[PDB]
Amino acid sequence: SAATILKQAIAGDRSLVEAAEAISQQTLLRLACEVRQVGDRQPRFTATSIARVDVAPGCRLRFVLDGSPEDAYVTSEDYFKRCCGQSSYRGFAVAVLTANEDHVHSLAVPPLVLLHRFSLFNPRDLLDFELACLLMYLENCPRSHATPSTFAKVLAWLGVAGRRTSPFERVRCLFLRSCHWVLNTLMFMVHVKPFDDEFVLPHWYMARYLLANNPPPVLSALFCCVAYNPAGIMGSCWASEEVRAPLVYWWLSETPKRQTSSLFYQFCGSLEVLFQ
Amino acid sequence: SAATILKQAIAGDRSLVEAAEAISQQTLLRLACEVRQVGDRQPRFTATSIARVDVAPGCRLRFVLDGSPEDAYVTSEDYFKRCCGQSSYRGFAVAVLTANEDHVHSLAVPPLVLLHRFSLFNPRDLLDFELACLLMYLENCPRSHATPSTFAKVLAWLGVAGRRTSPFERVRCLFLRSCHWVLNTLMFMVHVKPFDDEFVLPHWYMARYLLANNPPPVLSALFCCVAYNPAGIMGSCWASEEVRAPLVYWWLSETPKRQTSSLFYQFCGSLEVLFQ
Amino acid sequence: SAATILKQAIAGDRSLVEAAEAISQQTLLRLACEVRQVGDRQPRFTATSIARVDVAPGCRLRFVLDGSPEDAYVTSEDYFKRCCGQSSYRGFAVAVLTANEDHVHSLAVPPLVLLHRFSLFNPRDLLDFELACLLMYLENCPRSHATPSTFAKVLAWLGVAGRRTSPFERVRCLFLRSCHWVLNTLMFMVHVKPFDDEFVLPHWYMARYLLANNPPPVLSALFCCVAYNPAGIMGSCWASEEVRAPLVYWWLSETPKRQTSSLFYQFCGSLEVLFQ
Amino acid sequence: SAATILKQAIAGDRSLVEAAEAISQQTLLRLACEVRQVGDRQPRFTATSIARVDVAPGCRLRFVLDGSPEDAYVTSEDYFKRCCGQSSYRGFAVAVLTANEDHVHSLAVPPLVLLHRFSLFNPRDLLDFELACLLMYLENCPRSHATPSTFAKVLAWLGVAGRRTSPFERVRCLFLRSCHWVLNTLMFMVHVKPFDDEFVLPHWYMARYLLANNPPPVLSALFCCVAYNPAGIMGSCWASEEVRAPLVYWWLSETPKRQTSSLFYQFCGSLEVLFQ
Amino acid sequence: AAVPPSEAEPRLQEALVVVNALLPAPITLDDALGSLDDTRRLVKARALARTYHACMVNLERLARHHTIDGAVAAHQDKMRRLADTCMATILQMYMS
Amino acid sequence: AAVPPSEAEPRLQEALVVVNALLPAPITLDDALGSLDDTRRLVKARALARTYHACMVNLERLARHHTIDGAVAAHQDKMRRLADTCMATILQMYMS
Amino acid sequence: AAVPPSEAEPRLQEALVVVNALLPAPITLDDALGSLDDTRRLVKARALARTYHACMVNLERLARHHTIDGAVAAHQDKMRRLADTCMATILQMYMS
Amino acid sequence: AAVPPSEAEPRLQEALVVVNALLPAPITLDDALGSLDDTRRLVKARALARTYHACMVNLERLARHHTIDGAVAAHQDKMRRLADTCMATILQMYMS
Ligand SMILES: [Cl-]
Ligand SMILES: [Cl-]
Ligand SMILES: [Cl-]
Ligand SMILES: [Cl-]
Repeated sequence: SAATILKQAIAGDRSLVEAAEAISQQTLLRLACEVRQVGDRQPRFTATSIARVDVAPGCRLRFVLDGSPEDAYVTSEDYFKRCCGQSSYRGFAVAVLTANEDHVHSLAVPPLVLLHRFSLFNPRDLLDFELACLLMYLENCPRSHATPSTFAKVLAWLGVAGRRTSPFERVRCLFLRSCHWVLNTLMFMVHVKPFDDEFVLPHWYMARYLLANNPPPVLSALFCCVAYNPAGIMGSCWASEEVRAPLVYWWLSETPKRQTSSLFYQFCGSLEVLFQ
Repeated sequence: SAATILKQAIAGDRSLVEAAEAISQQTLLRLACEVRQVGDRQPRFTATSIARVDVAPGCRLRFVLDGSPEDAYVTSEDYFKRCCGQSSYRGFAVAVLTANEDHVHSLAVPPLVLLHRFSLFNPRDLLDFELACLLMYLENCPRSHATPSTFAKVLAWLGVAGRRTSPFERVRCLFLRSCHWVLNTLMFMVHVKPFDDEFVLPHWYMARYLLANNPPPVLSALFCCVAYNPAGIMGSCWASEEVRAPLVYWWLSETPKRQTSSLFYQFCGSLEVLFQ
Repeated sequence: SAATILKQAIAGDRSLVEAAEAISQQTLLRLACEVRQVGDRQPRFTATSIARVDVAPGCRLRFVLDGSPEDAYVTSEDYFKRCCGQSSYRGFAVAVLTANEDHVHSLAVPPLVLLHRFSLFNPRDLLDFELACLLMYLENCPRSHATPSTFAKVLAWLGVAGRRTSPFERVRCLFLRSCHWVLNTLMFMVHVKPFDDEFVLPHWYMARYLLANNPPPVLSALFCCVAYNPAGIMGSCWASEEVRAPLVYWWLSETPKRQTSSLFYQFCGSLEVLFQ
Repeated sequence: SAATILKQAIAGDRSLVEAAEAISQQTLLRLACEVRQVGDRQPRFTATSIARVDVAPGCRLRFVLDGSPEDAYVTSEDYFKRCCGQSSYRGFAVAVLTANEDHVHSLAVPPLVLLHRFSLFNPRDLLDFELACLLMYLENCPRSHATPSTFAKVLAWLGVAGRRTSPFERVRCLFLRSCHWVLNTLMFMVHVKPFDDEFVLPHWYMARYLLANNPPPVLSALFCCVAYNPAGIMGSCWASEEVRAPLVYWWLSETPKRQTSSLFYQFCGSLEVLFQ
Repeated sequence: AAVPPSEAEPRLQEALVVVNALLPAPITLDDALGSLDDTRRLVKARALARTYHACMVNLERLARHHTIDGAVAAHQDKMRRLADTCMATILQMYMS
Repeated sequence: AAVPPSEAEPRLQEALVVVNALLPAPITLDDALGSLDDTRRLVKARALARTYHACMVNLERLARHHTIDGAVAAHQDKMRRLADTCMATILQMYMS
Repeated sequence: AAVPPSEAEPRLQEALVVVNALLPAPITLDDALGSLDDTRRLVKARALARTYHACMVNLERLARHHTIDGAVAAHQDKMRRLADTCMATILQMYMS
Repeated sequence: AAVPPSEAEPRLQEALVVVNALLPAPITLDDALGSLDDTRRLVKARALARTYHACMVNLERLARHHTIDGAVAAHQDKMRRLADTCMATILQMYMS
């Protein structure tokens, strides 16, 4: 596989940093949801918590929560404090995928394999919380809110968040590119020119054309306690029982959970080499 | 041990890649079986699920399942979907061994050591599922199906599967060579010239001659909820209680299980070295 | 991040050893307490066990335990033996932080993140036990014992302990610098010139001035079974429920606990490299 | 610490291999015992199983088991098969130490630290089983069997076992040197010249002289379901409750028990390095 | 066999090392390279999905704007055949 | 494709290696570098906390030691404004 | 004792690294090398198993095709002794 | 800022690596070096334990083989003082 990276770097005249970035850019997080559980009772997976997103004058995120009046915004900071103060709140569940695995109405990941793709995210600060909140919002965003104004505000905020983030902050970068994949695919699905067509999920690009109107079964066949928005344009993978049953089974398992903040192995230390 | 590899590479005039391949080729998977468990009830280990194997015109595997009519084939894809859709289905259990450990009617691995050789395989795609299915079939194949026609079809399919696989796909390679060991030993045991006599399990080569007819006890002594084919030529290791009790005990243990897809440690990442 | 170390080493003309030490010096242990649990009953976390500390002629630590007469000292060795002989004694719980996270009346670490910062310390020898005892004493030390005499004795003992310690004894070094952070901050909080003002916790330096008398809410907002000294000058982080509930929840969890003595990964062994 | 190895290699004019061997030779296994447990009932730790040891004409070990007639020997192979066939048999428990930690009537390892020194050994073959049996025998050997004849037979067998073993068989080497430490210390304790006085445990060398007859308390103070031989010369560490309670607690609390065969981390594989 | 330091002096080299995984666990390098290859093939396949869509729009235009006159039917047959060809090529790429 | 040893002889290099983490788990290099940066900014900010404290002491001195005479009120206004300026700068650093 | 960068400038080297285990866990290099050695000895031992088999076929031929005539008994003794020799050599290799 | 391969061609180096821990887990290099140092100090201290033992044997010989004659008492005092000196030195090494 290193010989493949070398061949790709030379063939495209891309530095090794650029060649590695093209490979890592194929990964994203999907199925973002808040986990709530009272003791050992039945857990709840909610992806509908944020109904609307807006950007404050000082480029800070503000939200309209599910069930709240249309123009009753809460700062992302106040929502972060409220969640941290809830004893039932366990963080966000997310599934790690490669772009080729998202097949629009299904995931090309068998349910027993998907079990091993989930991780639990406990936001370390406000920016982490905002990124998880934004990913979840974008995946569940209905047609009514998928507008040029929303797209412009989201991109501007992602631009500011991106400038604050270094490529060595691997988890923040993962959430940031996941937002870019979901955002650009959402724009494409509502027949709006994406900001970056390289960030339209590849099977979604095909599905918009192939499933447009009364598709033949042969084309539809290529694509096929959990609260998600049924009108969410980017959330159609949630409909699959082969997606929801592994999420619940992953949660219920007594085996310790992988932490999203630990997805990227790191070592920093001294190396001493002794030889004759 | 690295000095041993160096000595072997020079002595045989084999490149380091060839010397390493000769060492890794000594490893194989055995005791392939499907695991089914309803909640926390008694588990079931089935190695008899596939009664017959045939290759389709487009070199895809098709199976006659146990209990189904003689010529009632199911595609490997339909059997993969059926298993993925079964809530009781847990994947395949396999035991990792070196070729010198398979002693025909026993394994030269103490039961408490064998406990640590099992891993659970959750096929990542169709090819993975077909490989596990084929290994399990070959181990349980009776005399009636151990024919030149079956041998030719199996080799042709393995050839196509092999060309699709790179040596960096460690797990696929492991299942592929396991099929070659079981296939060539099976051919040898039915007195048919193997395709590759280097792939006849070494103790099986000795046992066919030494245990041919009314062997003396001194020669027999060298070799000695689980459904397996009692008429399976390559499945004689299954008869041993020192093989079946560790499989069941391994499954019931509350300690997390090793995933077959994780048998080969991998790291890919950046290395930065700072020195004065 | 290695390019950042290189830039810092050059810009400050600090060797790589000095540049790495400046980075590692930002880490410390806080919330030191003794853990006692009789079987599976309610655990007890005690940070008040040591009322007074004194240095013996041969520079060995002596303690006046809580509830004992004012001048009734026990040797650190006798207290180590007593704890080792108590069946309910489980060692010391400590939380690992960076200096920027200690916000005086709170920790800038969300409760679900703090859960992953605790480790259990089982002193390997007397010096280890003395260091954990001293850290806990300093964090809970009231105004009455925060005197120049106590400061001089503590610094002299830390100097002797420091000379006995190598920078490769990572855990001992961690406890030693944690004592220096808590000691120098304590001196600063009682309006006594610290021995090293670089070891005054940075938010504590700000809080002493900003919260001096009737602070405005806007300034107070920047800072906000468990027995701790409520009169302990350096123990104000203990008052927060977002500190104590994670400690108890971390303890009660069935997931195996991280050992403080294992915080720093180590490998020592042979490396053989074979190539053509 | 690598600078220490370099200084030691140069100062003693010892190769790096010799310098590393002197360091690793300080480690040994102690407290060897067989573990038996019927389901989840009370476990049994037995170090008394082998009453006598003898070497067969073909230099194979034979044993007189506890409770069997004085001259009723069983081959090591027959005892290995009997143990492998017992469903209650769990293998051998052993504690890893450095030579300076064995203080004759106590171990200089606190009970909560000792908990983390135990590992479970499941002999991989006959030689592994014989080594564990021999270590356990030597630790529990009474005065009556600590004779020149026994010493000669044990050394001759260890010599043959040593010639069969390479230094990269880390676990076999660990059991072999543990036998040499226990054997040479045993000879010294019965006032017989050891084969190698460098293999007399250092605190035992001091204790034989200092505790010879009516020792003063000040000298005695330097040294202080489990079946062990109370007349076992090398087994005096077993008398301590600070040794036995951690063994039992480790058996009932340590969820993923460390395997003695995995004590020495190993990696073998390909390394690819890409750079500009 | 051992060469003493007096004959071959040992060397000690020291460094600070920083190691970071490229990909989030449990994603392997093979997984991400396979995804990059699939994505590049699917980006090329956009031409086929666009062509299929143009055929389907032409079929809708023919049905909305409109016997012994076979002209409309001849146009519909041409669009149906080209869409079938696009569909066949897409299916071959998906079902390899 | 393989090059045999007879054409390109393999080399074997051996060493003793010692590896030690710089930081206690789960603290990352980014966490400790971020802390070093925050600490350096907060060490510089000590000047602001000291200046605010000076204003507050001056306000206490003015209130303790003491109408158509606006002198004391003019001094109090100056100290209140400078303390507000220090407070605003500290808040901007904390709430970025 | 520390050498500042101004006297010995630090160097930073960067690479992308790919590491892959050769063998499936928990199989060790010693296990696989021991298996390769056993297999090579057992491949050589095929000659002994084949010779033993030839003796046994000759014994069957002698018993099927057939006293003061000791010819058959003399042939059977020769085949029994050679098979015993083969058997003894195989047992020595297995039971070392 | 990125340098393309056309300006600085990448290099790929490949090797087979074998890594083995020197010590059994959880024993650290510091633990084993500390043990080697303690053992070397205790091997030197054998002289003190042997001297103490000689004083104790001399005391037994004096008591077994035997007033205004203080000769035996003078010998016992000398042996008791030397044993005390040995004991004091051993205790200082143990209780540092
Ligand atoms: Cl990050
Ligand atoms: Cl693979
Ligand atoms: Cl340490
Ligand atoms: Cl070994």
